[PDB]
Amino acid sequence: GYSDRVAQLTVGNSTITTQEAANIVLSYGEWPEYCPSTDATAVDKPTRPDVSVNRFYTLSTKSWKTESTGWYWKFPDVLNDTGVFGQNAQFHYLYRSGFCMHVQCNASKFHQGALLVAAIPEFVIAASSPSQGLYPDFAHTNPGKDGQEFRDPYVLDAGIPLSQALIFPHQWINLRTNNCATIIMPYINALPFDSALNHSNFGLVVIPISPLKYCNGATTEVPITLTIAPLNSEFSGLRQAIK
Amino acid sequence: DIQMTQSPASLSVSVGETVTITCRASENIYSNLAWYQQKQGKSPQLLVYAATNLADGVPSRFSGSGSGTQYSLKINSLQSEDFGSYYCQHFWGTPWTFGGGTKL
Amino acid sequence: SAVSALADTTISRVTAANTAASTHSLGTGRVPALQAAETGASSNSSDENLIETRCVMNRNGVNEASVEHFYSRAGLVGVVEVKDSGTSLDGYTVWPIDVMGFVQQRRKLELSTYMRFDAEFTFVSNLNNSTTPGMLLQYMYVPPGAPKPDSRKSYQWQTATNPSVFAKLSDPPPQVSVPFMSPATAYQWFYDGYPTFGEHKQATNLQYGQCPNNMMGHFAIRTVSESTTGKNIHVRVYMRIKHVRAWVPRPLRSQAYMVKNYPTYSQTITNTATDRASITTTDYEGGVPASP
Amino acid sequence: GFPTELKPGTNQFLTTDDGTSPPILPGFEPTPLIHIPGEFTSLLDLCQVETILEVNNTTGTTGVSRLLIPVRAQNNVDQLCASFQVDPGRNGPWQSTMVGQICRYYTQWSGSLKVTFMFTGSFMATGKMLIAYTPPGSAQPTTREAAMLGTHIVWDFGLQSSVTLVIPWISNTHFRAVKTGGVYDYYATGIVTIWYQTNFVVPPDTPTEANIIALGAAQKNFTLKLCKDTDEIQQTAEYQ
Amino acid sequence: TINFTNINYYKDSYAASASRQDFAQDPAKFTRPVLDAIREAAAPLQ
Amino acid sequence: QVQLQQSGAELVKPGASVKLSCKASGYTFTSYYMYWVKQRPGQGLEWIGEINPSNGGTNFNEKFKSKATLTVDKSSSTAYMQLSSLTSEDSAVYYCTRYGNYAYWGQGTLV
Ligand SMILES: CCCCCCCCCCCCCCCCCC(=O)O
Repeated sequence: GYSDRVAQLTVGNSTITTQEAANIVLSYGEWPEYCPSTDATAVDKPTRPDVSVNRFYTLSTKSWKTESTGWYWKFPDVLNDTGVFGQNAQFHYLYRSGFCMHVQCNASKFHQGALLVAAIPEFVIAASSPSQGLYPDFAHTNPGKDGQEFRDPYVLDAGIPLSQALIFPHQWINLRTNNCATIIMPYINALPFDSALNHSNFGLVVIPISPLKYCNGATTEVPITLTIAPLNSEFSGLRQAIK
Repeated sequence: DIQMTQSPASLSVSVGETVTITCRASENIYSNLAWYQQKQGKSPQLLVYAATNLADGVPSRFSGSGSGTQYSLKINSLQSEDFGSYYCQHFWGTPWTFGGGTKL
Repeated sequence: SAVSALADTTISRVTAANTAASTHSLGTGRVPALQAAETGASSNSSDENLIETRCVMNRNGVNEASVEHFYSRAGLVGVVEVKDSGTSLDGYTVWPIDVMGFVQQRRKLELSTYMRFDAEFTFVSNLNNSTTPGMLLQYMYVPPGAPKPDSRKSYQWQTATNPSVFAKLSDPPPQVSVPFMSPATAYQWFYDGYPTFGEHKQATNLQYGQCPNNMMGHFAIRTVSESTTGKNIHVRVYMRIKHVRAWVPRPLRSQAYMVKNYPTYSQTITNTATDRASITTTDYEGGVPASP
Repeated sequence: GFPTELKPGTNQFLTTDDGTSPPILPGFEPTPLIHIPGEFTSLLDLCQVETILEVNNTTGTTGVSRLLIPVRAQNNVDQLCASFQVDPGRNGPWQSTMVGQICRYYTQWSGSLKVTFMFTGSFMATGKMLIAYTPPGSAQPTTREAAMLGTHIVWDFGLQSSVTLVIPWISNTHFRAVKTGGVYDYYATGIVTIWYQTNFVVPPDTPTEANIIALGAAQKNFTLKLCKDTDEIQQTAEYQ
Repeated sequence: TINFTNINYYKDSYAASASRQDFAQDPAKFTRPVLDAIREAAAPLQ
Repeated sequence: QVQLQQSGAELVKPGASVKLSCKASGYTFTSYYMYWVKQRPGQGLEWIGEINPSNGGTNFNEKFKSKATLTVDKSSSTAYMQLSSLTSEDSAVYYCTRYGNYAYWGQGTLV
């Protein structure tokens, strides 16, 4: 009835080890699955490049600071230019996949701070208006491999309260308790397949709720690393590669 | 704009007496009152925050009480250094109206 | 026969969870109160393990908290003004069907990310002075792609294929049933993406979040007239969502909405909780303590 | 001509009337229903999801700092860390919760609540907190000795960083009005006060102040009644 | 007594009234969305 | 502790503007409003306005809207107040106050 603190996530040729895990989250209780013929609409045979796309891609490292507001990624976008996934996502019009998102932030037993790591389906980013300034630019809606610093983490840059972001599949990285956060997310969409370039199925938020405090002499550079692995990646609609 | 009305505009008591200042308000400010003791020359020193929370370092002789519209600051066992001007200050909404002042 | 079906049509009460009687627990290794919120799992602690509970046969009904009962309530989704006076002598209005123009329906809907529902649209139409003279109106659903009317007389009003409701203002509100009309398997109040490919480098990124799967067309309303009536008609559209499936619950919006089809808040971020004086201040006087 | 007689209520448009209505599209077959993860059928299932309490809803504090309950090494003993009322429909910390926002769509509520406090200090930070739920009748306890007379938990900081304070359903009525204040303080649930049972003890070279993050939710016996319009967001003009 | 309700008078199923007889509740996909089941009495992280 | 270090004394000719500084320290600057209080010698305290060090939202009093401009340097953790259209009624001591759960004041600035 316990959750073991050690965990090894192995998919493809990648293996992630953690010795301070906090009970991997299975989003909405549903593992990622391939598209059943009952729910499929496209008639072309999907490609399933199992081990070449379903694997842990370490994509970005963000230095957690005391004044850090948080960062967010978009799951397909953060991989659309990386490895055989990005190539399959560019050459194919249709794509579906789940992901295993492993956020890594380790610090000493003398550092403190909690991060809210949440996977937000359909994370539409808002623009803060005091018109051109009414809609966010593409850099804020699709930040790519690098992610985007939160402007207003309180409202999730979406007008919705951060305190209720726990309604989404989430974990915490409380530095005293765990150094990683693992969210397994199935494919959520109103469509069986969708464009990996046009549509971002999930947002990947990492917001410091309790700020990083340490004392003089502690390692000041506490990084936050995002490692995500597609799961059950299907691609259909082969054509010329579009970026 | 919720304005303030400090009742005793001035007071002079001896060491040992108990003075009680009063600070009314136009509307319910919901305990959002802070009493300051500013002797001319020094900076305004916070005495009681939230109308009841005694600030750090303030002697237990001071006591803040009240709720809603009326609030009262009491100085039991009035020692020597308890002179100066005493301002209440509401921090509920937009205007942030300070008190008129009380010379003591 | 079917009398068994008609008998089992009243809403049967489903009750809340009973409380079991508990006793004191003095021991080790049994920690129902120690949790790990980092796991992303809410606490499984029960009142029977934090305190000594009594046995309560809970008979409180939990039916009204269903998604159906929450949503199957008609709310204002559209105010259409059929202007036929002054500068606007039109006698017709083509209204883009969007249920996100008013705060009450919009906030309730955005509790969900995807919703699949039928709808019962009701049209409450009257004059400025609340009066309802006998005035034949036409309420034509113009699905996306159908020719929209450009006058009170134009051929589109022949409604050979489009659904049109003809009703006088004096009649009870026209009410119809709308099915789940969408190329998708669910409506999508939040679409993190763009409808078209491209660079998306425009100064006004107006197309972000605009899923054409929700765009269900236009309600074209006119007075069946031959010239200017001289009267403006205010049609109010109420949607009663029914047969509702909701997916991916979301936070209820905390910031005041600004525009219809975009999440966008003012830089003056309002706190989701009203402020108080301090973290130790409560607004409850209570009774007089017997011995302070 | 079957003889009928129209009764009162004819021609009325009751907005909450579940009746039939003529389909606009005959023979319409909607898009096939496919499986989407995350279907919720009850708002009670959403009220049981622990969401952050905005316990630091104090004048001046802004942003994510309103979500943190500061906890630090004390120079005195038995001091009050934080207090908040546990009326889920009252203006205050519960407004930031899914339970407190779904309650405001309903007139009356019933059931046990639950606050899960997570300690976000260093591994080397130790402490013990007394978190007391004071039933109605009493104002916020002025001392810890008065608070421990009610439903309370002594929370030891350790490897399990979180603790649950089950606010039990202690009410005279089967339901409580979500509305509070005035005569509706007849339905005041009570106050939750966090006290220092022991101190917040840290070794050298360790931060002396930390944060408790409170997580408010509902229990399995939570219930909501009489759907109503919420007072959360207002509107003065149509949005486009 | 007699309940003459939930009758669809039209040939289209979506003309029927709301589906208010299939109340379901499954909070575990939101409350306990975790691979490892944690017993209440158990210390979660061990 | 929570120290607010305001700028030094100022002596400016009438019809000008001075930029008063307030270097906050001991807390997260973007987490609390910064307030400015004006006190003419002998007279009481007058509240100028607030500023949120996250979006620049400033709410002044009705008697200081066109007389005080508040900015913030989030990187420098410093707030600023540049009184425009200097006069004689604008020569006073100025403080920067953070409240949160405990009103922290600066030292003051003679202007
Ligand atoms: C005969 C008269 C019928 C009137 C026309 C009714 C057609 C209703 C359209 C379907 C309603 C639900 C879809 C709402 C989606 C729009 C949301 C949005 O993107 O803002």
